[PDB]
Amino acid sequence: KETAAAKFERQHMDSSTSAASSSNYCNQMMKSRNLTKDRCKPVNTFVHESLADVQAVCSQKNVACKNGQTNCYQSYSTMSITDCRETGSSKYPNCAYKTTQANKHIIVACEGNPYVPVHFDASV
Ligand SMILES: O=c1[nH]c(=O)n(Cc2cn([C@@H]3O[C@@H](CO)[C@H](O)[C@H]3O)nn2)cc1F
Repeated sequence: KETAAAKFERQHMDSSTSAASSSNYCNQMMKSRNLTKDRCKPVNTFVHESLADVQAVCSQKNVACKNGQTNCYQSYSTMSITDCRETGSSKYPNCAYKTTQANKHIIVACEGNPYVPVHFDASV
């Protein structure tokens, strides 16, 4: 079975590309990471940094999570990311997404031993 840490990697890690993300990126990636299986997942962010760099965020700036929990951490440096946002004309099973590349600080929730990211909270 898939751990929460593995699910975070599946949903949010894309170290293989720098940012290059074509206009096609989200359409392809949302499908290939299985985020369009039961529905069109409305919003999702991929991080283009090393797993080590993202894991390191769990010992960086402690900040409040959007849900009010206290286990969120904001990266000290900006990171290359791609936001995927479902288009208005997207209809399941043919999920369509607008691909937006950016460089922003990420905020992730961390849990467990070892203490690793389990949720992507926000980018600022
Ligand atoms: O800028 C964002 N980018 C973004 O990807 N999200 C959603 C998200 C949360 N999660 C966490 O992991 C999922 C594992 O099931 C949960 O829905 C959530 O805790 N995954 N995607 C929210 C943002 F504001």
